[PDB]
Amino acid sequence: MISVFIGTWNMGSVPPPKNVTSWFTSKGLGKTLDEVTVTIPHDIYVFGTQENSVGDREWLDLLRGGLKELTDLDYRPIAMQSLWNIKVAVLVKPEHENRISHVSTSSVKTGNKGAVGVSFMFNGTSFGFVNCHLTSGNEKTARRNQNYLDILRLLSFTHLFWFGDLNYRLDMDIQEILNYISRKEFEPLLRVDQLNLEREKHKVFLRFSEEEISFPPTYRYERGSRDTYAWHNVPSWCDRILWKSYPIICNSYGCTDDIVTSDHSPVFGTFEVG
Repeated sequence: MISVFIGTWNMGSVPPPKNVTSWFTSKGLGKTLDEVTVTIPHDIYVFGTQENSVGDREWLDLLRGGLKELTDLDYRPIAMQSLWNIKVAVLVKPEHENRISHVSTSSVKTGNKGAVGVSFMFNGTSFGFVNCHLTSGNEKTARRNQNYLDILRLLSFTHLFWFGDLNYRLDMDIQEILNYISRKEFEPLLRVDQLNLEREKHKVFLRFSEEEISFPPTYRYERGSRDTYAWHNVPSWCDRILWKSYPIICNSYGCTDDIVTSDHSPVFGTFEVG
């Protein structure tokens, strides 16, 4: 058993705040990490960002530096692939570099919007992580599905994790969306999330799992706070994490609410994998 943290954050083309620990520790809204397990530094940290204005060299240092402050360890980068403002990085608890083997990165571009990928071996178990940024727009669902198909075809596993700004929107007008959000009734909204719909229609992410979403749409917020959406773009769960395990436990899945540099909130996910 190992702990694989996964984070996806569309940073709205603006640098991050110097402290994003609530992202690392799965603190905020949704299925957050309990008061005890948060103190257990995870074995692998995967950081997927879109519209990331920071440079590859420095962004990795911000990540590796932030991890040391939290864990008191010097996590070891395994791979880091970037495609314009789309960047992904993988770090590992230093006491497990010998376990890693056959590290591989890849990329695919559609349009910037695309997908960066990383895969490696941990003991006799292989992993794959895909950080994407699909076509935006309320009425471009077929485009997003086709973007997913290209990535699934143009990329170069025992456990496969697909995350990023999938950009799927809600099929409901703003009046009812805000009404349901104010009551924290997300199920009526989730029933009309395009990603759920496209999965339930067996059109994309076939046999992919996603943890129950119990946090509010991560988009689109006004920069500076979380108590308000900038819907003039209906709120939507643009930023998602799905997995497909060979014939996995999800100890958390949510978003922060104290990181307010972007119009997206950071989304996190932690898993215990074999």
